[PDB]
Amino acid sequence: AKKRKKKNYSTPKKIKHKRKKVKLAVLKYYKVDENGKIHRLRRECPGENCGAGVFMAAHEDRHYCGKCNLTFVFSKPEEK
Amino acid sequence: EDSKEWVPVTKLGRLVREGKIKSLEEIYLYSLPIKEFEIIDFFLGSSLKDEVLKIMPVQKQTRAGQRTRFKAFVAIGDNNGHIGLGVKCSKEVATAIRGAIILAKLSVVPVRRGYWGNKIGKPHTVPCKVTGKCGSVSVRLIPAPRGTGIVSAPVPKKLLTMAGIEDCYTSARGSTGTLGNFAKATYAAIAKTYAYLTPDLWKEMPLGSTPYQAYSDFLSKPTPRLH
RNA sequence: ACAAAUUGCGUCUAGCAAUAAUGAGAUUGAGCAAUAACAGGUCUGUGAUGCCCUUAGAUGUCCUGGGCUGCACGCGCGCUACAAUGAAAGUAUCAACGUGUAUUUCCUAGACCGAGAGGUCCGGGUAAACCGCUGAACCACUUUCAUGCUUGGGAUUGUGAACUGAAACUGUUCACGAUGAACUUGGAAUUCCCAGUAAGUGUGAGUCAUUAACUCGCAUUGAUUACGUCCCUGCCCUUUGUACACACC
RNA sequence: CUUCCGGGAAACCAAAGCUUUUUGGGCUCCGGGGGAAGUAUGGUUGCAAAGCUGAAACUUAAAGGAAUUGACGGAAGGGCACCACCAGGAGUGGAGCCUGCGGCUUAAUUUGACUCAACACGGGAAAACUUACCAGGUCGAACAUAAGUGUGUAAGACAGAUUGAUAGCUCUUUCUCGAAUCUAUGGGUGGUGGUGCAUGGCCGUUCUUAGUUCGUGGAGUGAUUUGUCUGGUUAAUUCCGAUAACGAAC
Repeated sequence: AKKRKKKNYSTPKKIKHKRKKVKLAVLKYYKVDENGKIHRLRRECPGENCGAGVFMAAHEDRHYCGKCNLTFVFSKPEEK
Repeated sequence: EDSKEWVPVTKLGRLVREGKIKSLEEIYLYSLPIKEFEIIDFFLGSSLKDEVLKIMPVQKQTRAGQRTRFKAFVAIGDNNGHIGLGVKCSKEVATAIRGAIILAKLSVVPVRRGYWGNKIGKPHTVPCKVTGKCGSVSVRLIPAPRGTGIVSAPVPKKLLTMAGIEDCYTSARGSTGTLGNFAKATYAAIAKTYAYLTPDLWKEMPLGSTPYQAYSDFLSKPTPRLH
């Protein structure tokens, strides 16, 4: 609460949220098949630049890895 | 620590540093010019207390705009029979009172204390009645018997508690708020007590040694003899 | 001028004289500045600061804008004028103070291209050494003009061409061919200054992505007039007056 | 006139002295803070004007005396300088234009500064930046406490909304390095926010000046003077020289 002289209380209501957290639970969702095969929910990164520990996203027809949310876009883009 | 032994400047203070006079009233005996306070630091100084009475500021109107200088009073008195009065203006209050206590020491004069009505036991008050006027205040000192202390205003009671006058009656006319004229009025009344020919002082003296005669050799020598 | 410099001696001392010199009739301007002060100015120069105020919702802060430039008007510093001593064309051909790029785009030589604006290509230079012998301007010399708001004067508005940069719009500035207004020496009032001075006349530097139209310095051309006095606004503790405090507002 | 070697608050006074220290030659008239007020009213005198007598209610803290220091501020006498003239010279004030300040207006036209000593000033030649102002935005910053526990407390982009730009600043849906436990709470932090009339600093003018001071004396009760001047001369408180300390000091 400042003090001024001429123009007070424009007030754009200052609504800035921190994080809604209405989605995106940490992956307790998982399943293993007994003796001994494992199923990897959010199957990992095929990008060889990382160790495939990202739990790549399930989305619409564009998915991405976890070390970089914008990049590694699942389209797929072909290089030739 | 002295730390500086005083230089004999005049011929009088030459002799007290050389010890040829050992009695303070000898210069009072011939009414000498006592113009070094370093004289009376020899004879007295033991039992010589300074009291100030006022540090009355005073001002002058320069063109921008005022200027204050300080007429500090101080009053020294050996507690039996010598009194002084000091007044000087300077730019600091310290450099008044460090130098006012000089100017009181130079004018230290002897008091005559006389018996009031019955000569028994170390006379106390005043031999006669004395008025000292310094500008429209005039304090009129009067004897009193033993045991009635100094009745006055609180200021010249301090002029008499340090003078050795024990039991005195006073009465002061005029503008008794002007402290300069109320200290000096009593100072010119206390010092008077040895200037009034009471009939006790008729048989005279052998009338002189005049110590520039008595010690004409040490002032004839130019060699500054020590000690 | 490093002054016994002689000069009918001023209160024996500070009698101008210009006379003596022949680099020198001060080579001669600056800086420097006491005591006491002002409610001068600066909290917006500062991590100088009391206190006051504010702080996730900033007055702080970074961004995109805007503005600080806007206008019937008033006022000051200052620019080119109002022209024949001039405006043009030509020719001749004199400076000085300075400044110039290695953690920032400087000084620019040279060629070259372009009405220009500029642009290209290749150097110099950390500078008595290169820009640079910076070969500055006004002025000098023949002509065109024929005083006619003219060819004096360039505000004014279109247009394109440009530069610098992310970005140009009461505009960043700059080029051309148009556009030629006020303005003809300026009322009462009023500023500045005594020798290389006044004024005319350029240039450098300062700020500066580009922007002087201002401020500091520099040189050039070079006068008139006083060499006095206290009417004028003046100012300095001499005397005297007062009924004046915060002092004749 | 000279002086007290008398008095006085002093200016002064041969009386304004001998009014001494609680003083005494007789005698009379008069004063008691300032106003109100020589008014009001009564008596009395005058042709009248007026004269003599003469209050108070009320108001008020000063009013007054003498002297010092402030105006080489409208008074003499001096002595300077072109921010003084004079003898001029060039100027602006006229004209257009650049600015500066106002006023106007505007969302704001940020502001400090207003005689010399505010005004092409604040080095204040600003498209943004500056920037302080105006609109939109935007960022966050400390700790002990504390409550999720590490079943994600966070933090980031796509994507369509919001945009001025992708500000995942916010978000429809997505994965994610997760811990500084991202706290309401200490409260420090910044500030071109306020007061230069709370200050430091510097700077400005007072003042182009020639002017100040100190110890030691005599001058005065004292404020304060003297030194720091009569004259001559100087750019000069610079010097002779009267030389009332100087050897002084700026």
